[PDB]
Amino acid sequence: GTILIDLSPDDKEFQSVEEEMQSTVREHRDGGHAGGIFNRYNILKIQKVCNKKLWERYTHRRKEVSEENHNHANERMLFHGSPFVNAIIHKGFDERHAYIGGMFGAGIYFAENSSKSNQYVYGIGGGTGCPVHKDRSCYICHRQLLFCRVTLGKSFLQFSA
Amino acid sequence: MAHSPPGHHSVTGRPSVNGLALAEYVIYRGEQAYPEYLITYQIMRPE
Ligand SMILES: O=c1[nH]c(-c2ccc(N3CCCCC3)cc2)nc2ccccc12
Ligand SMILES: [Zn+2]
Repeated sequence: GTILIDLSPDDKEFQSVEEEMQSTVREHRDGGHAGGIFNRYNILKIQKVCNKKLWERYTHRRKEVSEENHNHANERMLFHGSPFVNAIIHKGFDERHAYIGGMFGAGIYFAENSSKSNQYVYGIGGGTGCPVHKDRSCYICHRQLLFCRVTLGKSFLQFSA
Repeated sequence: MAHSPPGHHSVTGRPSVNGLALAEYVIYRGEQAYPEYLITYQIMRPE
């Protein structure tokens, strides 16, 4: 039930999503090992993901969380990179999309920095890089990220390196 | 998947060393995220 709607680059919505993508690039402590060496992106397309069942699933849970947290869902817009982005847009997030070995346990991880999520597009640690050239810093191959609406509710604060 | 810490719905990973890093977040229920936008891009080679 998923349809993808292209946003025009003239659309204020395209422009605000592109700005969040570009403005949250940072340098990484791996010198670009996982995600590549870059300061900015060439945005090729931004599509709205429309699925009524997946949206209702989201809003149902959001209401449950809000009601447990003084009517505050603590909703953020956050990036997610994964080799399974095609599966996610069609079937939704679930336990198959969890990072079992993540620093904060087996859950689904999201980043404020788009460049952090970019490190996961080709797998954990960038995997072996792009499928065509096996290059984690490939400047040719098209990459995809998700910019996601995320309900945090009451969030446990972990200070960490 | 693991469970959220008791009394919580997510975990926030606050950076404590790299002053320029932004936060990362973890949810333990797939229903707590909706994939709103699919962004197709290339990384650019610095000049
Ligand atoms: O965007 C992120 N994706 C991922 C990510 C990590 C792992 C995976 N998988 C997908 C299921 C197969 C095993 C590993 C998918 C996404 N981890 C992050 C960690 C910190 C901040 C952001 C991310
Ligand atoms: Zn490539």
